[PDB]
Amino acid sequence: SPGIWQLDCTHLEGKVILVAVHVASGYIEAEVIPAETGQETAYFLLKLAGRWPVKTVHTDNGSNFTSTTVKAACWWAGIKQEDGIPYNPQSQGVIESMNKELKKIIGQVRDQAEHLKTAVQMAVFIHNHKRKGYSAGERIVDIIATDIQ
Amino acid sequence: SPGIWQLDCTHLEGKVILVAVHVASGYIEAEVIPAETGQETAYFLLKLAGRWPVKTVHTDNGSNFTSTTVKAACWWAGIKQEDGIPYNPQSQGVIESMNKELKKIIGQVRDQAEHLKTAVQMAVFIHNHKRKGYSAGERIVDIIATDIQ
Ligand SMILES: COc1ccc(CNC(=O)c2ccccc2CN(C)Cc2ccc3c(c2C(=O)O)OC[C@H](CCC(=O)O)O3)cc1
Ligand SMILES: COc1ccc(CNC(=O)c2ccccc2CN(C)Cc2ccc3c(c2C(=O)O)OC[C@H](CCC(=O)O)O3)cc1
Ligand SMILES: [Cl-]
Repeated sequence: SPGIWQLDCTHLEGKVILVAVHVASGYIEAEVIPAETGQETAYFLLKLAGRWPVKTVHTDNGSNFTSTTVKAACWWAGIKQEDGIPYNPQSQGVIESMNKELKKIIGQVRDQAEHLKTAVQMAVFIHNHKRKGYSAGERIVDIIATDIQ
Repeated sequence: SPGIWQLDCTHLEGKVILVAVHVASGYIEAEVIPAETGQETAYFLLKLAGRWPVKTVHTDNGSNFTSTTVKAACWWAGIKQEDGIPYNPQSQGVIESMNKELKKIIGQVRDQAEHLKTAVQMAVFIHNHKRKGYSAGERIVDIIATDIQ
């Protein structure tokens, strides 16, 4: 579970926000892309896996699971690519809630930047630093450090 | 110590590679940009600080130290913006060596992608996972986790 991430794609302002959630901590990375292609998704995962020890990614949809470019990225980065079937129905609700939370934060910062990508990164910052009391950022580091040790 | 980062800018293929190094661990994040403007640098720092607990950034040059956009991002993200004067002359050699290491890795992967940005992210991955025996990625997590506890 320290190495398990879940992809999530949401929409805003006619653009796509691609999110990777670290399941055990709720920590996230996100980017704005024009559309969710296999190439965009592959590049995003390459970035993520160079930054955190990504063992497994539950893809966000069947097209990214199928994509040979995505599978090639997962091969490259040593990632086990898996489906995102919510065998635990709670997975669904957690992601849905996270998307609503993220959109709320983006609205709260939206006027502090011209470009959506800027607001999304501000939203990533606020989400990861929010104490719920540890933050998601604190949680992911402790989880992973415990695993190293 | 756990919160201190150093910016570093290097060039390849007529493009700019912007790097942030976590001083204590040698862990890096990097991006390819067309040119190193205050705005690009500001956006890069906002991204970094949403992802790791960035307390202090030593800027890579005087233009980024001066830039009001960069100062505004550091204000936004709660980052202490500092100069990058190598009061310890070893700082300067470490960065030069890091740039040469990264360019070497980029050369080793260059034929595995059309776009330089892809090769740079592959280089980030290889650099952070390389056991020197712990990796830079292991070290940053352990350093920050020790600080949390
Ligand atoms: C990480 O994924 C992979 C990493 C490595 C491989 C194995 N190598 C090859 O198959 C290969 C080799 C040589 C030339 C072209 C290719 C095929 N390419 C398509 C690889 C590629 C993918 C995503 C990208 C790329 C590029 C690129 O060639 O640079 O460029 C930037 C965009 C940016 C996001 C966007 O613009 O959508 O993401 C496959 C996937
Ligand atoms: C992160 O730094 C800051 C974040 C926030 C502030 C306070 N808010 C404002 O001053 C503000 C408010 C409203 C409209 C425009 C602005 C002024 N902007 C210039 C802010 C901005 C900076 C860098 C960017 C931006 C944008 C943007 O407006 O979205 O957009 C993407 C590019 C991507 C990199 C590149 O393309 O160079 O980086 C300052 C710096
Ligand atoms: Cl954080």
